[PDB]
Parts: sequence; C-alpha cells; structure tokens
Amino acid sequence: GMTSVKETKLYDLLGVSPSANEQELKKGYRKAALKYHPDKPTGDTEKFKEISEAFEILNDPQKREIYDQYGLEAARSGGPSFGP
Repeated sequence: GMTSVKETKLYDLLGVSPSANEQELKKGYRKAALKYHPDKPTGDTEKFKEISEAFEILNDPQKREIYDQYGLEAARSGGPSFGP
C-alpha cells in the first residue's frame, strides 16, 4: 500500500516494515500480539486491539489519510473527533 500516513508506527504495531507483504503481516501480527498481549502486567488491551486497528487504518485509505492529517487518535476515531 501507500505509506500516506504521518507515522510509520502503524507498521511497528504490526511489527512489519512499510513494504511488508501479507506473509510479513501474519508473522508480525503474532509478534505484535505477543508484545501487547494482555498477559503483560500492564494489561494493554487497547494496544493489542491497536495492532489490528493499525492495519485497519493502514489498509483503509480513509483512515490512512486521517492518520497523515491528524494522527492515530483521529484515524482510529474515523476523523478529527476533537471537541472543545
């Protein structure tokens, strides 16, 4: 895909590189899931879900763009949902 995003963290959340292929995503996902697994004492469930969400944002041109423009918080919210 096109890396039209602000941060390449989306790839880091999948444990893959910008030009990663499907095989990379699968193996990286297991690595990332092993990294942000809720078994970790901090209990990062949001980060575990963020793994999939990152790919979903990266795989979706709408949220991909929103990520570039505003960032992850906006992209994951489906837009600049930042009220006063």
